[PDB]
Amino acid sequence: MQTDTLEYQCDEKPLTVKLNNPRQEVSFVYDNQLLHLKQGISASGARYTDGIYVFWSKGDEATVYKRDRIVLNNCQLQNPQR
Repeated sequence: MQTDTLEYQCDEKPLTVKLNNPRQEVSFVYDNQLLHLKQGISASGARYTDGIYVFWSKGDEATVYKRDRIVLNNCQLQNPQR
């Protein structure tokens, strides 16, 4: 049983995403606490959003922006678990 996870080590922030295997959900790190964002209607990529932040996964690029507070805007994923 393994959760998929992103690069988890970006220049600015650790992008430790808990990619749920069906990729229906991400448990994402605010800083040192985890929230849960989920993929809804994606158009610009794959959007995992909860409300706290809006996580946008382009597939290989991962950014996460609330429209007031972006926490990560430059992570380009090596590859997750898969």
